[PDB]
Amino acid sequence: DIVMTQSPDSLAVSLGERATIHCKSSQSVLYRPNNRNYVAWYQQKPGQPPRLLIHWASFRESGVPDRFTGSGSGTDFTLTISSLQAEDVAVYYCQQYFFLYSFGGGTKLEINRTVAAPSVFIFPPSDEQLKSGTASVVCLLNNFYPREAKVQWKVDNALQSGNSQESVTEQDSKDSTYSLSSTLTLSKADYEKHKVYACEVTHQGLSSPVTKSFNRGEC
Amino acid sequence: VWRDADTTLFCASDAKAHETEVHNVWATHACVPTDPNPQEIHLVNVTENFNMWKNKMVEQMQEDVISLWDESLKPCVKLTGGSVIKQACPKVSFDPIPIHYCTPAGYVILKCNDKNFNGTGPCKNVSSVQCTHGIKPVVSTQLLLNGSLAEEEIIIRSENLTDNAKNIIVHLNKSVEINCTRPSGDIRKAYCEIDGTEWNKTLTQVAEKLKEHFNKTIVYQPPSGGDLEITMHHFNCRGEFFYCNTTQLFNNSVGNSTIKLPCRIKQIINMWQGVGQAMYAPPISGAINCLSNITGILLTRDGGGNNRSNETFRPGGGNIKDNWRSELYKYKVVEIE
Amino acid sequence: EVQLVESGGGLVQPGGSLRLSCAASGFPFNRDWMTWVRQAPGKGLEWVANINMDGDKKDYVDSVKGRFTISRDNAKTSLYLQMNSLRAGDTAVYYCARIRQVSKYLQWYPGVFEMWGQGTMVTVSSASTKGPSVFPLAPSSTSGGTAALGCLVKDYFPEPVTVSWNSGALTSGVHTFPAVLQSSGLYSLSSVVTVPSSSLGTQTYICNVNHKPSNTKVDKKVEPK
Ligand SMILES: *[C@@H]1O[C@H](CO)[C@@H](O[C@@H]2O[C@H](CO)[C@@H](O[C@H]3O[C@H](CO[C@H]4O[C@H](CO[C@H]5O[C@H](CO)[C@@H](O)[C@H](O)[C@@H]5O[C@H]5O[C@H](CO)[C@@H](O)[C@H](O)[C@@H]5O)[C@@H](O)[C@H](O[C@H]5O[C@H](CO)[C@@H](O)[C@H](O)[C@@H]5O[C@H]5O[C@H](CO)[C@@H](O)[C@H](O)[C@@H]5O)[C@@H]4O)[C@@H](O)[C@H](O[C@H]4O[C@H](CO)[C@@H](O)[C@H](O)[C@@H]4O[C@H]4O[C@H](CO)[C@@H](O)[C@H](O)[C@@H]4O)[C@@H]3O)[C@H](O)[C@H]2NC(C)=O)[C@H](O)[C@H]1NC(C)=O
Ligand SMILES: *[C@@H]1O[C@H](CO)[C@@H](O[C@@H]2O[C@H](CO)[C@@H](O[C@H]3O[C@H](CO[C@H]4O[C@H](CO[C@H]5O[C@H](CO)[C@@H](O)[C@H](O)[C@@H]5O)[C@@H](O)[C@H](O[C@H]5O[C@H](CO)[C@@H](O)[C@H](O)[C@@H]5O)[C@@H]4O)[C@@H](O)[C@H](O[C@H]4O[C@H](CO)[C@@H](O)[C@H](O)[C@@H]4O[C@H]4O[C@H](CO)[C@@H](O)[C@H](O)[C@@H]4O[C@H]4O[C@H](CO)[C@@H](O)[C@H](O)[C@@H]4O)[C@@H]3O)[C@H](O)[C@H]2NC(C)=O)[C@H](O)[C@H]1NC(C)=O
Ligand SMILES: *[C@@H]1O[C@H](CO)[C@@H](O[C@@H]2O[C@H](CO)[C@@H](O[C@H]3O[C@H](CO[C@H]4O[C@H](CO)[C@@H](O)[C@H](O)[C@@H]4O)[C@@H](O)[C@H](O[C@H]4O[C@H](CO)[C@@H](O)[C@H](O)[C@@H]4O[C@H]4O[C@H](CO)[C@@H](O)[C@H](O)[C@@H]4O)[C@@H]3O)[C@H](O)[C@H]2NC(C)=O)[C@H](O)[C@H]1NC(C)=O
Ligand SMILES: *[C@@H]1O[C@H](CO)[C@@H](O[C@@H]2O[C@H](CO)[C@@H](O)[C@H](O)[C@H]2NC(C)=O)[C@H](O)[C@H]1NC(C)=O
Ligand SMILES: *[C@@H]1O[C@H](CO)[C@@H](O)[C@H](O)[C@H]1NC(C)=O
Ligand SMILES: *[C@@H]1O[C@H](CO)[C@@H](O)[C@H](O)[C@H]1NC(C)=O
Ligand SMILES: *[C@@H]1O[C@H](CO)[C@@H](O)[C@H](O)[C@H]1NC(C)=O
Ligand SMILES: *[C@@H]1O[C@H](CO)[C@@H](O)[C@H](O)[C@H]1NC(C)=O
Ligand SMILES: *[C@@H]1O[C@H](CO)[C@@H](O)[C@H](O)[C@H]1NC(C)=O
Ligand SMILES: *[C@@H]1O[C@H](CO)[C@@H](O)[C@H](O)[C@H]1NC(C)=O
Ligand SMILES: *[C@@H]1O[C@H](CO)[C@@H](O)[C@H](O)[C@H]1NC(C)=O
Repeated sequence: DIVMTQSPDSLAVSLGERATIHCKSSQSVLYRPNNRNYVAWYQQKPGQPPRLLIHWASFRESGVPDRFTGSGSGTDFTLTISSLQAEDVAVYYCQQYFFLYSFGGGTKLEINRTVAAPSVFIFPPSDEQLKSGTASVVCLLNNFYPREAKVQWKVDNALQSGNSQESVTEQDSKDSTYSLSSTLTLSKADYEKHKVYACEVTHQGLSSPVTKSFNRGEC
Repeated sequence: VWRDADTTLFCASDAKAHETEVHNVWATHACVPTDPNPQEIHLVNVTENFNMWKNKMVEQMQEDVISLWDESLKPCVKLTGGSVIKQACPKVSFDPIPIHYCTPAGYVILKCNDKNFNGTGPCKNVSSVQCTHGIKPVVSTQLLLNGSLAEEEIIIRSENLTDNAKNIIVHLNKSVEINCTRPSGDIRKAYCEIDGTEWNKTLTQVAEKLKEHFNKTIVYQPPSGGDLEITMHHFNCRGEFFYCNTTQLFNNSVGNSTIKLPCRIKQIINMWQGVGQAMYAPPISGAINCLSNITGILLTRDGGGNNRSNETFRPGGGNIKDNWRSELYKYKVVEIE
Repeated sequence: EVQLVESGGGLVQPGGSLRLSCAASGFPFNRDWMTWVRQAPGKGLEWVANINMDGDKKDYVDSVKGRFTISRDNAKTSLYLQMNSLRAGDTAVYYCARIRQVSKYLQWYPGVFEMWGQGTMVTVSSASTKGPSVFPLAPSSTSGGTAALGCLVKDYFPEPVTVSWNSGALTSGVHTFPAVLQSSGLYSLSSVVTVPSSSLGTQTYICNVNHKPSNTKVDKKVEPK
């Protein structure tokens, strides 16, 4: 079997700069009678199936922009993105089809942009959920960069801990930001008691930790 | 105990009876299905001799391929200087298929398995075989197409090396693909693409194998001027007749680049089958393409009182029997009494 | 257009069996090689199996020989993958792909994967199937002239759930967060959408949740509180 090894495993490139991804085959995938290399490159955008970019090492599929360029021969192959665009954020895979099939490990291409502060929202639990024994307070952090963010919960000034979960979106293909949701789950008993709910957000784009809140019972 | 023999052999192929292609139609009413289990007996402690240059199997294939083109690629007009036969010219589905040759009762084929068997001489590895390997009746000059490959080193085949004008058959051990195409201007304009780096490498390897025999410098040159079928790479692709200029392949200046050899599809040709000329219909529509393995080269050495240091070799086939020789070389027939 | 649609998939007990199907359309299916490729969650692509036009040529990745069977029905234009003795390592998203032939050794061989389906999620785990409970996330949520509302999809198993907004009308500012596994063993995600903070009443917003592993199609309407 032929093993493909990609390098680097991940990288972060600013907009408009060059992104270089290497691929190494365990043995030669160059068929000398036709001087063709049986290597392909695939692009997998977040939440989408893989998409064929380049076949036979250096041949672009129709529709794929010029900025993508594959090269190399034998066992050493390279995918180069000449001027990186926001829509290029994805995981790239190389593949050999000289003997059967095998894929490279993958290379995650992050995009480095200007720091952007998050816009913080907070959603109260639904009355449909309250008469069931469980309350969920959703704190939303929309379109921010970089990914590092800190969400701190406050229920009547009491700092919550160990009863909340977070979930970060993949990098947006248009503005290159992230979105984060922190869900605080409490029983029916403890929600009806307290009155003020708040999530505190500390981020690089904010010169002060932000507290967004709602009072238990507003119209 | 068995000596030599010569017999009317029979053929075998996996020819489909439903195919419109004429190599299948010919092998349907002239051959039988291939043998499933080919029994071969590696009879060791055996040493017998072969001769590809005096092999009547080559003469039988020459007949069968000629009769094939006779009922398949029927030329509109044929010339022998005297006989001017004029026929109908319909187009044809054309693609050669393997052709196995086997023996009748009493007679059988010997195969020389010495992987460096140079065409003439004794072998130790000789096995008792029943049929030959599937040979595709590809007719071509200069370049042997779609054939078998020498397993070890390049085999330089001839009848008398040190004698001048005797055709040479270079048996390559690595194929070089040639990709010929008529696009979709001029309908006759065509071209073949071939990787220069790989063709330079093998021709360099052939030059070394020619140095082992002659202690001189080996040079390649295009032929100075015979007929078009000899000076150019002449081959048949799906019925249409291609003439491809190979100056870029045999000029010692073969470069890195992908080489594009200019080709032409001619209607008036010289016949390889025998003396005379033929005429065929203008080529079909669409895109005409043939991707081929180059497994052998047909050469003719530049002679003369060569006190000169350079030994020049030029491409040239002509004798189509030599094409069937570069595949039937390892087969001699005998008779058990 | 070319369209590959995978089917089957869902929760399978460890050691259980499952059969996937791929409904193909829009191309000479009976003349093409086809293949299955999988991607374990968070990991990379792994080729599973492929098969030729007439079904006589099949190949399998090593970790799969003996318990998967690839097959096809050219009359139905469908690709199949019978999986037996499934284990945790088989948990992946299985893709259906169309293979494009390529010249290799002067013959026609299977080559690049030129078109891919959306994939079906196969989960091998020691749990049971549970449909989700949907809850609204009402506006008020509104920042710089932009309102954000959503639907909370809670306590379901297994993956995935697919949430849309007004059939498929809304796509700007739509963010469907990845599912997260809470301590109970069930999944839960939240989906949000950003709209101008003035359509509150002059434009109805409804979410369409779907959980194919348990035929659920809850449609909740979101409106201010
Ligand atoms: C030295 O030796 C060389 C090696 O033999 C020799 O080269 C060989 O030369 C042959 C003669 O010229 C040549 O034969 C065939 O030539 C062509 C090429 O066929 C290839 O391409 C087909 C199309 O591929 C696309 O479409 C497929 C279907 O969708 C898809 O799967 C492909 O991946 C590809 O899709 C991409 O491209 C699409 C657009 O093009 C795009 O939309 C898509 O999205 C993708 O991007 C392909 O179908 C062929 O594959 C079949 O055929 C080969 C033949 O060997 C098989 O190996 C292969 O396994 C496939 O067989 C299956 O399918 C066929 C039909 O589908 C079934 O019949 C089989 O049983 C099996 O199930 C191949 O990849 C073909 O078009 C030719 O077909 C002609 O002629 C044959 C004669 O036998 C007929 O049987 C055909 O029906 C057809 O004839 C009819 O149709 C035409 C057009 O209407 C009419 O004019 C005719 O009169 C008749 O009605 C032919 O098979 C070899 O390919 C070639 N080998 C090579 C290059 O490796 C060389 O010549 C020789 N040299 C010398 C000097 O002698
Ligand atoms: C024009 O000219 C050119 C020449 O210039 C001609 O090219 C020649 O073309 C022929 C075929 O037409 C070609 O023959 C061989 O092709 C394949 C290449 O074999 C090499 O690679 C194999 C894979 O190596 C890797 O894997 C192994 C095992 O994991 C590992 O050990 C290695 O390190 C690699 O990682 C090697 O196995 C193989 O080796 C053995 O064989 C060589 C001699 O060939 C010997 O010296 C070694 O010591 C080893 O013993 C070699 O290195 C090869 O796959 C082909 O084999 C398959 O086909 C034959 C014939 O049909 C079958 O009998 C055989 O069982 C094989 O079938 C399996 O493989 C195919 C591959 O696609 C599968 O589709 C199939 O289903 C089978 O797969 C099962 O088995 C696999 C294990 O092997 C397993 O992984 C899989 O999951 C399945 O279970 C064939 O031997 C020849 O090499 C070409 N020559 C050159 C110079 O390139 C061309 O034909 C000419 N054109 C015309 C028209 O004539
Ligand atoms: C032997 O030598 C000959 C001649 O040199 C060579 O023939 C060449 O074959 C290739 C195929 O490999 C062919 O390449 C293109 O053919 C089409 C030409 O496209 C032109 O127009 C485009 C815009 O209209 C433009 O972008 C192109 O740059 C070009 O100017 C083109 O349609 C093909 O593209 C489709 O197919 C390839 C696969 O080969 C895909 O990679 C593409 O993405 C694209 O697929 C998409 O479109 C098709 C419909 O077109 C669709 O069905 C599919 O699903 C997908 O959506 C190729 O780019 C050359 O044109 C051709 N040259 C000549 C002169 O004939 C042989 O290939 C050589 N043989 C060997 C073995 O090497
Ligand atoms: C094909 O034949 C060539 C010889 O013509 C082989 O190449 C030789 O390999 C040996 C191994 O060390 C060298 O010493 C010779 O100098 C080589 N000769 C040339 C001309 O390069 C070759 O190995 C054979 N096989 C293949 C696959 O090419
Ligand atoms: C992005 O660029 C900044 C400088 O502009 C740098 O400090 C930061 O480390 C970069 N991020 C990554 C992930 O490389
Ligand atoms: C082939 O072998 C014979 C046997 O002696 C020899 O006479 C002849 O010179 C050899 N030819 C080549 C090219 O080696
Ligand atoms: C081959 O040619 C040489 C050179 O003239 C000659 O001496 C020899 O007799 C010829 N025949 C053989 C069998 O070598
Ligand atoms: C082949 O092309 C070369 C260069 O164009 C030319 O010198 C030569 O005469 C051509 N051959 C024939 C037979 O015309
Ligand atoms: C090709 O061969 C010529 C000699 O005929 C040589 O000068 C040239 O360097 C070779 N090309 C390469 C890339 O080595
Ligand atoms: C020799 O052929 C090569 C093609 O391989 C070509 O580039 C070069 O110009 C030719 N040189 C001469 C002197 O014909
Ligand atoms: C051929 O390529 C080699 C390196 O690939 C280069 O050094 C040489 O100059 C090239 N020759 C020609 C004639 O292009």
